[PDB]
Amino acid sequence: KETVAYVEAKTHNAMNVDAVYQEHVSYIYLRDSGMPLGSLSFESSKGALKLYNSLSKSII
Amino acid sequence: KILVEPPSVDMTVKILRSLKSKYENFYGINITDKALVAAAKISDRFIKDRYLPDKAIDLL
Repeated sequence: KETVAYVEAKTHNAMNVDAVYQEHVSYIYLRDSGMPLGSLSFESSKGALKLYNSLSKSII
Repeated sequence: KILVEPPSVDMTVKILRSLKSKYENFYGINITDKALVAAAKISDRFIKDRYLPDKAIDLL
């Protein structure tokens, strides 16, 4: 469960894992679809809450 | 289908900056570092049919 809890803060980079979790597969879909440099999806569970303050800095 | 992305101009600055050793040893003439950034950013807003690494490298 510590390795399961490791996943959500380390969604696409886990670096010592002998298992295929769900978020490994969803990395590949983004890796195959037109997903640029580290977006919302790469900022999962850490950056997607930082959006409302981000757009406030651009648009007031 | 492995989608090849455009190389995002500020990285082409880092590409040409790594290529300072080769062109200056190709034909000798010293290249300023203002114009290397200016070789890429002026290529954006003006040339359309070519794209980022071709524009950044052919002009030099």
